[PDB]
Amino acid sequence: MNPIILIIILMTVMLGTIIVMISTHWLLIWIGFEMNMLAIIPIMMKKHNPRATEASTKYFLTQSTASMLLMMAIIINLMFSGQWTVMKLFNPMASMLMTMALAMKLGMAPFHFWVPEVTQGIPLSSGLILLTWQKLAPMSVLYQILPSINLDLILTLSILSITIGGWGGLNQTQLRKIMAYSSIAHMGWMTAVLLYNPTMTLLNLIIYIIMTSTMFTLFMANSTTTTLSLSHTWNKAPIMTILVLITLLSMGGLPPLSGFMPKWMIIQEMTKNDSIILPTLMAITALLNLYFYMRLTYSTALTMFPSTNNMKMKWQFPTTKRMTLLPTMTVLSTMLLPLTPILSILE
Amino acid sequence: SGYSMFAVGIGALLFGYWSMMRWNRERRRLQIEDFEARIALMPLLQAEKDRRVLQMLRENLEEEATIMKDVPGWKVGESVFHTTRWVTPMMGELYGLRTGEEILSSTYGFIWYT
Amino acid sequence: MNLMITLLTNFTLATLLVTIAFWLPQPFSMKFFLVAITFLLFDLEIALLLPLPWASQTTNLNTMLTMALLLIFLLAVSLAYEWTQKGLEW
Amino acid sequence: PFFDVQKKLGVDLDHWMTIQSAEQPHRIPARCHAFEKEWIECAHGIGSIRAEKECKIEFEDFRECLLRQKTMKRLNAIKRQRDKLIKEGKYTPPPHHSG
Amino acid sequence: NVWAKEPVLVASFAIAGLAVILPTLSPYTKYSLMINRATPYNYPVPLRDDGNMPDVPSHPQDPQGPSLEWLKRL
Amino acid sequence: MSLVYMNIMMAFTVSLTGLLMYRSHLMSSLLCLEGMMLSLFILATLMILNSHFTLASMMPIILLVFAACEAALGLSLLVMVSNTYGTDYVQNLNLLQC
Amino acid sequence: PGIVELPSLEDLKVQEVKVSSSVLKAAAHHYGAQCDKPNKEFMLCRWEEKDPRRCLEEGKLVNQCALEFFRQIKRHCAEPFTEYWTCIDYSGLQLFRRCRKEQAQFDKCVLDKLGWVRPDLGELSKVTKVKTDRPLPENPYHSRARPEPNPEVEGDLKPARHGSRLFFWTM
Amino acid sequence: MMTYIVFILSIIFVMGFVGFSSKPSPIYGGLGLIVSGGVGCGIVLNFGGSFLGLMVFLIYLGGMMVVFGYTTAMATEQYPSNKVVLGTFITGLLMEFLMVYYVLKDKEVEIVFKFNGMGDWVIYDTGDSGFFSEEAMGIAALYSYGTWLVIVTGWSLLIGVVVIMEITRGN
Amino acid sequence: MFMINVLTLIIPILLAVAFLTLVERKVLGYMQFRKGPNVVGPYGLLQPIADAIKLFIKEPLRPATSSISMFILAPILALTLALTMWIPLPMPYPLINMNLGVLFMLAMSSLAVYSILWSGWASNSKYALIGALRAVAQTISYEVTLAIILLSVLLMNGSFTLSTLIITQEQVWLIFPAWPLAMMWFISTLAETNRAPFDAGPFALFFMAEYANIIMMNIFTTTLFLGAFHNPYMPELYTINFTIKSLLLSITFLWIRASYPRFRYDQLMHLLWKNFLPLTLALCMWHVSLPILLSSIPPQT
Repeated sequence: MNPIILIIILMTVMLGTIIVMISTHWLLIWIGFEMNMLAIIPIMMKKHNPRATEASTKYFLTQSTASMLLMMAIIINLMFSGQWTVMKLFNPMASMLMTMALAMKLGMAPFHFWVPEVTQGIPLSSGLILLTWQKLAPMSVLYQILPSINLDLILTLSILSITIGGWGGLNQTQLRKIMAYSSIAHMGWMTAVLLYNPTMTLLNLIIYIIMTSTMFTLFMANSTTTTLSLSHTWNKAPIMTILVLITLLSMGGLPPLSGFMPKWMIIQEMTKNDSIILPTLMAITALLNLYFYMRLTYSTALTMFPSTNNMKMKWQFPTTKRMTLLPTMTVLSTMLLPLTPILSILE
Repeated sequence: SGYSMFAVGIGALLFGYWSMMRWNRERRRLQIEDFEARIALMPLLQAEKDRRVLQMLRENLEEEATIMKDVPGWKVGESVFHTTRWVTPMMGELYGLRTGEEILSSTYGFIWYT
Repeated sequence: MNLMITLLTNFTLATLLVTIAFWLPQPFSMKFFLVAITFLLFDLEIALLLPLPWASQTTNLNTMLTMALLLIFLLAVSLAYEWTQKGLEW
Repeated sequence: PFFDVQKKLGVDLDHWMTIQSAEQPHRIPARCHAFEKEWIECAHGIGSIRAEKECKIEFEDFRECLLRQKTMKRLNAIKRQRDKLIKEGKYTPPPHHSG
Repeated sequence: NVWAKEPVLVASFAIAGLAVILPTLSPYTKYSLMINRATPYNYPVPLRDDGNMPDVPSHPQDPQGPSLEWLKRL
Repeated sequence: MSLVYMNIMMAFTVSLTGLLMYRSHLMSSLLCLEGMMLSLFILATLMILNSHFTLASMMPIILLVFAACEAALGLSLLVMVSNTYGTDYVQNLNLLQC
Repeated sequence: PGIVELPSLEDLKVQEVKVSSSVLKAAAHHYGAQCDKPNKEFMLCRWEEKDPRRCLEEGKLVNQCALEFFRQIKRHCAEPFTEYWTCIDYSGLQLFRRCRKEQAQFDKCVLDKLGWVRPDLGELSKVTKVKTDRPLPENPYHSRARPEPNPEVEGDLKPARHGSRLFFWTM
Repeated sequence: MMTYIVFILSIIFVMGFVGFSSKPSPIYGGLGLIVSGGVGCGIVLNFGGSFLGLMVFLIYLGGMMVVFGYTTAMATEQYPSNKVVLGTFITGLLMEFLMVYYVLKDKEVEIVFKFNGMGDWVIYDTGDSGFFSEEAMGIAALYSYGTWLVIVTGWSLLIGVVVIMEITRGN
Repeated sequence: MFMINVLTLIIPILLAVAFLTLVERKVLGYMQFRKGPNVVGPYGLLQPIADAIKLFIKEPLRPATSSISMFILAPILALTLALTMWIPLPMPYPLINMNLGVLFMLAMSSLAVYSILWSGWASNSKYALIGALRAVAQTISYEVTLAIILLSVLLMNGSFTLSTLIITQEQVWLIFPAWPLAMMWFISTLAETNRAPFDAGPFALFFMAEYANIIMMNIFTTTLFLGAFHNPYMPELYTINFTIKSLLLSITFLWIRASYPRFRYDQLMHLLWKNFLPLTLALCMWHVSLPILLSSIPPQT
């Protein structure tokens, strides 16, 4: 775990995502996903507990069978009209296998059984990098192969992802499983729009990555795994309280706060089609996945749990970490309501 | 004797390289003569190939015209394709209804000979 | 399939020989582990290298010189890396 | 996103493995070369939907070049009719090696 | 120095460094490219008659075309 | 439709079910993944051979070298799992619960 | 679809060159020397128009040129051309370096009674012109015309009408 | 002993995949994968298939199953067959025989496909005059065309080495 | 007549193995001062054929009712590799003209490693199994070095076809443009034959596999680096001089078997990696960068 070795491994994660983005050939797409896997395994097991070992095992088996299913879909594509271009496919079976491979790759509700387990037994830096980059990079591939997808695939997986990432989530007091179920709900919210206007999908990706970076930075400032530790971080410092308040209420998606720009613009360019029952079902489930955010907030910064002493001893020592980028990402993640015509930054 | 052994080893090595260089250039001259052989020989074999595949196509269309007179539809020489171009036959158009020995000599003959 | 004929004849000869020979009497070390994976990775890079002599004639010889030297230089980089980082020892 | 530093830098790293009818190492063709050349020159500057509704004929021609589905169907029907009439007992056939 | 510590490694680095440097400075690399280019695998196709080129000779015995001679001339 | 493709895709689905349903072992699961790799290799190689698609013959060799180093990573993870335990069962991974 | 047209065996019968591969490989350079001036009409026909059942007349002409060349090498010098190809015959794959004495004998023979200078390495190269009689073809890929161009959007652009035209945020 | 040799080798290939996909002891699984790899090499060589099919046999059955059986043997043994494995092998054999029977006595087989039921000696090439062994020149690319490709491949191999040593206790 | 060609390949190799056993034992007897033994049979030949029938007819003390399938597949694989792998070896005109044969040789060497591993697993969970696992490691760590050295010495052939190898070896040998690379290849053959200095049943058949593997590597050596000029319409001269060079190199292989102590396993792996593997890399990149220096790239036809 030398710093040169960590710089090399993070550079290979960057290189895997760039090779996913930049190529017009399927082999480099598969190599990008594969190098991203091979590099993201030793960001996990930065400790040496068996938790990280079993988590990396589960992630490796699910990630690798998703990669092999992807390669099966590409070889069926070359069995039909034969070229290695990143465009419209030429088989509903091949697009079926490919969307199921990417669904295992970034998490849908029949497929999400690895996500809370692999986020439980790892530190917060590894969870941050896997959530941000592993849910960033295949969205580019879905954005490239969107004109040749059977709709029932995407939309059934998206509805089911939102409702299962909502329902599973009202029963966890851990932090990382709450954040993983929130990730599943936002994968569903990005995926359901993808056949209608994908600018909404990429903008929702930007917003969710900024929100998750703020969340994990406010948990990196003070080492917490349970909500009782969040109440002790109420006691040690007051600004962490109000920022957990604002970022949780922006994960919830309330209108004056900047977590409503992803949901409501999706509602707009969903209902300029004739789909209305699907927006009202998705947005009632968006009412549903706010409750665990709200009990999190009631634990942190609205009521006050009684705290153990030795905070009397911790008061002499200020929080002398460095934050990655906390205040800029906080005010950009929460105060960005009236810049909705930065929607058109993207085409 | 170490410096002298190093010197005689490098000397024999360089002599080997020089002789191998000269023999490889004469070998390249002979390989260019082989390319001259295949270039000057080719159009006669191309003509024989064209005549033989057109002969099997005309024979096989007459064979089909005999063998399929008891079915609705079925014109006798139906192009599967839409565009009117000479597509290369697939060895099934060529070597059909031949029963075994000649098709094993012609299709898989090169693969398990030599 | 002619080598299949050879292989089948020698397999039948060896099998009849072995059946006559049998029917007529009348913990773990991690240092053991790394050698196999290191074999696996360098043998994969051998599989990358070894179509070089089929490639030895082309129009652009300098590109082949550059990428072939990059292949062997990366192989030496990985070997010297695990050499310096005290991995393959006992 | 589909970033195009691929096109901005002017490096042909991924435009040679990609499609048929490119420059092979020795200048040799493919099996269904001209079919893809006509299909690509049909659907070059077209927005991938009226490319479906207009370049469909050459696409089906290229597909039936590639897999050769209907030609093997025709060969199979020829052999099955051959079997039923040789079982019926008409003309033990001398089209092979003779007439 | 380093010749007495690990001699075979230093010898390998020296022959490797000449294997990197030495193919630049050579009087034979352009000869290698010419020998390698001028061998015809496929058929040199004929072409349409005249744009009045002072090239493309009509006879393979006619010396008006680019030919090789330095195979025989060492 | 090149009949051998039918049985090789059948073999792919066989190796896929052997990957997915598996009892009390991880080496057999990884070995069935290696078989699935071989299936993809053979299927893509018969396609590239019959289509004369010569410049993209890199797919079989690069597919197999990359999925081989996948298998190497999986073996190292299996050795780590059997190092932090006595055995390498699918059992005894029951901690880190959902 | 439109059925295919094939020439019958009223036309597809030229007397073949019924010599085997050994002597036909051994007699290569002089076959390129005297003959193979009119074969390039055949080969240019075949490469311009990708259609056999079209250039078969020139195939007949190159076949009779090869048969006349072998008749001329049978009539004139010499008889040890038989010795030359039976010397190159049994040498496995036919190296031109094994039986070279009789190649020199054959070259002295053909320079004595026929001329026929051997082509230098590598003068069976060097891309060649030829005049023809048939015209150069348009659309040799027998395909339809191009469907539609795309109407190109050009001209300068004005500032946008009232900014965004979203719900609000007017300008 | 007939024409359908690619079909017969594919049938014994599926036999081997079922024979280790019925979850045996892992060293018997390695034996079954060795048999499957040998007959798959036979398949790809019968399409010819000269270079690459035997190339990978050096890697797949030359550099993989050794490490597989190695880490199989030194980790655990579990010396005891079981009825569930034999039942799954019988079901796999029955699926094989049913697919063979419906290829034989029918025209087509649909999963969602139309497989024409006959051993594919056709389609296949019509004996084109190569003189350069097409797939060997194919793999004789990556070095004059493969600029980015071998760079990212060797890069992932170097990262594979450093990942293995880190997980097995870097440094 | 092709099965007769098979039989005339595979009948002399068994006699070759048994008479190799007598030759190695008697040349140990005339290097080390034991002038003998030669009493059984005139000049010692009936003693090897009776030794073969003795290992045939020996009382079993039978332990061998464990894991029938593996116990019947390990010796059958070892012997079928050792008995089938003289087919692409070009004794003057080879049995099968394979377009690529040296990679085929390396693949069958790795299958011999598989048979060693199967016998080790059939050795029933023992300190012998741990020793067999170390033998697997010291057999597998040299197919890297042997393949890379073979690659660079066939880079002057240009193709794998091995008749182009007998073309290249007429003017000078292939020992002079690569003497250190041939030296390291010879040491790698000493490692791959699993004999000194680099160190249940049927013991006679695994013995058979070892010695046929050794004569394969010696004939492959004599083709790869040494040899005589082949002459068409006279193959017997090439047969004579090829057999003489292979016999002399096998006697020198005995001459190095006799007079060296074994190596400790730490020294063996240290030796392999930290001495051969950078030096192979350097000699191989120099044999890559030499044809661009000398305008001599070999003609792949």
